[PDB]
Amino acid sequence: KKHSLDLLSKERELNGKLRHLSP
Amino acid sequence: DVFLMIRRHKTTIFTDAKESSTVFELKRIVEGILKRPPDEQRLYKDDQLLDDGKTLGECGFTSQTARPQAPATVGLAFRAFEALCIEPFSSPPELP
Amino acid sequence: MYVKLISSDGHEFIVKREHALTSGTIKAMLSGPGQFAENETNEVNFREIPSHVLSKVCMYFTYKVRYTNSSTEIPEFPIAPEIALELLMAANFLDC
Amino acid sequence: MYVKLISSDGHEFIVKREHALTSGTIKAMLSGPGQFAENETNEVNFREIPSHVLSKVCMYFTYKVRYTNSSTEIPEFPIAPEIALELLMAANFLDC
Amino acid sequence: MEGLAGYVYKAASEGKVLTLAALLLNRSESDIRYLLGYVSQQGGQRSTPLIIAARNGHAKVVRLLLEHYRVQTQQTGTVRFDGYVIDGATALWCAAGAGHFEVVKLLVSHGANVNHTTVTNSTPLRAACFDGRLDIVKYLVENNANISIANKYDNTCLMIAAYKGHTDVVRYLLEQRADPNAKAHCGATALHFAAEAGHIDIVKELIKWRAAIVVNGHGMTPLKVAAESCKADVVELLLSHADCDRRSRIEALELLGASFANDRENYDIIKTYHYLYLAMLERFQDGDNILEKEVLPPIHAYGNRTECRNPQELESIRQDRDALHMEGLIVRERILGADNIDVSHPIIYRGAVYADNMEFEQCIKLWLHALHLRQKGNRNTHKDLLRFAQVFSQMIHLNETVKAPDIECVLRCSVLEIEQSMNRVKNISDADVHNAMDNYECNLYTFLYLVCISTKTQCSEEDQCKINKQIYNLIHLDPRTREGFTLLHLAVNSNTPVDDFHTNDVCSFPNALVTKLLLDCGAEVNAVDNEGNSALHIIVQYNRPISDFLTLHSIIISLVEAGAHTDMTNKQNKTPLDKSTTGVSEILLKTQMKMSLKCLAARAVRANDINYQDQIPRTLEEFVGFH
Amino acid sequence: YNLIHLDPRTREGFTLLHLAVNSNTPVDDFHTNDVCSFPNALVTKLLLDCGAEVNAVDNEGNSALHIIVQYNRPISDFLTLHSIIISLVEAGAHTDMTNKQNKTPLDKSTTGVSEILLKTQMKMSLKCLAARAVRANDINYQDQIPRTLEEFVGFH
Repeated sequence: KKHSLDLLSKERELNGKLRHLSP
Repeated sequence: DVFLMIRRHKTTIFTDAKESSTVFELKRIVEGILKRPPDEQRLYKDDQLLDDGKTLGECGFTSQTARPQAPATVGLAFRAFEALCIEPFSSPPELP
Repeated sequence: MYVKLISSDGHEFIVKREHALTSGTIKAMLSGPGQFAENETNEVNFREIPSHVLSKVCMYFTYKVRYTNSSTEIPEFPIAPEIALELLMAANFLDC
Repeated sequence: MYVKLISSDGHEFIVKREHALTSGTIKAMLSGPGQFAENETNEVNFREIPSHVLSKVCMYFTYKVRYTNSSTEIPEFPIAPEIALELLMAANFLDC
Repeated sequence: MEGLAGYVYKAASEGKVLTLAALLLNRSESDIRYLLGYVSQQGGQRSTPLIIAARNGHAKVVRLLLEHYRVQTQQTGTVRFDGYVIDGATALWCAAGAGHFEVVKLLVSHGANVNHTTVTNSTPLRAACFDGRLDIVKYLVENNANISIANKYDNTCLMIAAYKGHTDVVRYLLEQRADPNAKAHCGATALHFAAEAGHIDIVKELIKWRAAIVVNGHGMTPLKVAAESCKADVVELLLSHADCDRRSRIEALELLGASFANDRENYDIIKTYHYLYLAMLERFQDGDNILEKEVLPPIHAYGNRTECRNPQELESIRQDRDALHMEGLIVRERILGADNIDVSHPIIYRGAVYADNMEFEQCIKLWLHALHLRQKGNRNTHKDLLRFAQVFSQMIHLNETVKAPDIECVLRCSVLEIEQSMNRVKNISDADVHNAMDNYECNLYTFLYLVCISTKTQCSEEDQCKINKQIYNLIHLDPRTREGFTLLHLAVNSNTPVDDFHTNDVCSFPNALVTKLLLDCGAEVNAVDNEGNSALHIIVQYNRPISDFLTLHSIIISLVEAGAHTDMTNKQNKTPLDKSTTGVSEILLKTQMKMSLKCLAARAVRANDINYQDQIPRTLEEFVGFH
Repeated sequence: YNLIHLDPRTREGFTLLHLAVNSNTPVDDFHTNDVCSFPNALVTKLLLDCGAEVNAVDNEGNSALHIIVQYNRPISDFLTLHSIIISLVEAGAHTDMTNKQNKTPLDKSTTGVSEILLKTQMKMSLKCLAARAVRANDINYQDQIPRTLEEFVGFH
């Protein structure tokens, strides 16, 4: 593992998107 | 807290593990050391094959018999099954 | 991550890196033009110390790493009467 | 070098110098313009500490200077229920 | 009875038809309604046997339950999906979300409410279109299903199908009088969601079906996110739409090249240069109607360029990867502004790939600039601060000099974020309080890592002094862990976690230097957590008292040099000697005490239950409270 | 350093280091008793920096460590005792060397504070364990080991 591999894109907005996407 | 001694014909691996640990963990570190597949490696506790599933706490590797001062010798063999051919160490010289 | 110790009889004595580095000359041989920055064998060949004494040296490595900061009821390290006067020379060669 | 502790009741409580220098503020009173290096009286006046509390304070001075280096289950300092909560202000005003 | 309800629920979940007809046989009229509808809290979800048979797809069990026992279809329950929690949904919703046609048909024929909504106004049609099963959505629409009504979040089936890879359901939706102009909270219409997914056929068909390109509430256009998500097939069709604007055309395939320049998923240079060159030629052909760029003044951290105004510098950076990437980042920030949170990710990725091959300075300045940009936006920068402490730990392990102002600014940002977390968790709800506190704990741990980094650096007098005032402010706002562990308690604890990065090779706990620095900046040394422990009670429990002895030793004397009371009793009335669990710590603390007649008098007062209120000095009250 | 190289000894075998670490060293009571307080950390540190031999022995075999571990004031004067032990160990001393009565410095340590200070300074070595085994089993080590190891077993 390195810095790029553990770099995870901002998912709070993705979490912010999916609460609006609750079917 | 269990300390044991994997023995090949000549190779000798020194192993640390947990009392509540199974054969899988030590077989995996022997994987990481000797680089041989785990099906063709099997242990021998006092010349008695042990199954790959039981924990070492009740198998016989208690902390009061596999202390790091004198780790419990554990045999091993690889597929060329193959008998236990653990070569003993050199005989110490007598007292002068 | 392991260090392969070879005795005078050819007995491989693969032990942990940090366990072997508790002795001065093992650290010295693993330093200098002996680093082996690949961590698969890192072999160290001893043409002097027999198998029965290097076995106890590795046992002592594990024993001191386990009990490095206990200071309460330190258990005795079993030195056989015949293996003394010769484990002393090995421990003098391998500083600490 | 034999200082005299005077309580609020006029009770002189003459005690040794090193015994009474355990308390910080008695050292402060004997320091400064309170030295009079003539080894005559070394008088310190406690307008507030009652005699039944200054007595326990002097006994504490002796007990501390006796048992300061034991660390082998020193006997408990006997503090009466009534002396406590009045010995506390004395031990605060006379630091340590 | 309650016992048989659990067995009925288990049989419905397993769907053993040989067990339903045996467990539900010979049941009274009241019991057959009490059992069917019982609240069973399993795995954190409230699962009615009917809804758990509908979700598992047991068509035979559902048919037997509905036809024979006549269970109502209005029963509600909670089903735990993959990151989705929905409560109040009916069995039809559960069957549609799990995508099983037979249960949906049986429930509808038995009278399930197709128009039934959950707490967030969510219809089973959305559940059916979530996994994009054409048969189920066709059957539901043919059974009086409304598509104009969205959920509580203004999110109908159209955009749910737009995100998902299924195209049959979205085509069926658009073929049954669907309105694609529905707007979310931030003005987001169906084209925004379709372009964010970037599905070629969905966005191609949406053009023919009144795409209606409009600007949402962010001053942000669907073409901007179409070209921002690194997809070079949607922008051409968005241009093929008859209402494309020239300025939108200018931003398109230029911001697209900018995103292609700096992105982990779509990192390439030839593609980026090709789209940049064609976007430049889109305006550089008229001459008399030229559209000169409006470029902001250059940022010192952003090199020293002012973008490209001539083709010569465009073709000069053809073989320069770093220059082209940096121009792409600059133009991306110009078009997207300084408010979008997503502009930091390309900077972070560029810094990471610059650091992965043992060079640090450009990575350091890029991550510092990204930290500044996210500080302007007021975001939870806890993970970025963690990785930033990680890169300091790495570069210290590789023995390269550390910029003291970088530590200065990251510590002031850390204390500001800690204060933000305090006011947030003060006004937080009980739903996310646990994760808010976890984020706060991560901020505390990364603050300690940064403090350890600062102690590992040879900062000058002014730098270290202003770090001291900032830490002074941090303790003066009193940050406390959920277990009462103040900053000192975490600094003197070996149980403080350290992440698997290079931090464990540099930042380890307990630390003598970190403890001394905390004691320097006015830390409450005698702070007491919920268990009653203090810094001394924690440091005496150190499990490595010889190999790290000096550090342990130093910490103890530091506490004794800062007024830590060695006689303090915790909630179980254990002095730190009673909590030593070690000879070394025991004797160190014994040698670091004084006889302290104050302690004996306070112990006598505490043991005799004397009312010490207002009859001793104000400090002596808390002094007695210590013992 | 000149005096240290002269290597003085008292009647009972005390070198300069043993006197500098002994609390029983007679200090003059006129004015030196108010300043010169033995044992003193600074004089021992200065002697060790001046090349003082550390493993010297008395007529009773006690080294500087055997003398310091018997300190009667380990609490009220902890800094001096700790500094003496640190200096003696760092300058090179055997934490388990035996005197004529075969007492290691841990055995001679009357106060437990010095016991655990030395234990924190003590480092486990296989050479010491093997020498202890050789001495305990009384195995003949004459000419069987290097010349240094002969004396090493001699004082273990």
